[PDB]
Amino acid sequence: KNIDGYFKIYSKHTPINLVRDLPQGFSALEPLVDLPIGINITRFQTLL
Amino acid sequence: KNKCVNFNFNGLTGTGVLTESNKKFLPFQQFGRDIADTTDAVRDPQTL
Ligand SMILES: *[C@@H]1O[C@H](CO)[C@@H](O)[C@H](O)[C@H]1NC(C)=O
Repeated sequence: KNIDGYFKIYSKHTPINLVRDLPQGFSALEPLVDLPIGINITRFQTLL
Repeated sequence: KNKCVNFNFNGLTGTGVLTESNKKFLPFQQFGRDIADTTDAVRDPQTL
């Protein structure tokens, strides 16, 4: 999320045993970085 | 430690008795708060 041009990243890695979808359960995402880029971002894309 | 002192951490000024804590701060976490929005535990800017 980009709040006032600061790129905050919250990340979390958990194991699962499934191939279908997002599992039922609860887990929180610890903050990772702040990138003070100041960029208006409106579209994105992932890279495989 | 164990003495009532005027402590100043990164501008987080106050007065209290700094003791050894058994809280488990996450690596990013810097300081704690009390229900009254007052600091209860801090991370020393020099010694983590
Ligand atoms: C400087 O701060 C770092 C932060 O962890 C600490 O490891 C180091 O011992 C400090 N050195 C001096 C000379 O204050």
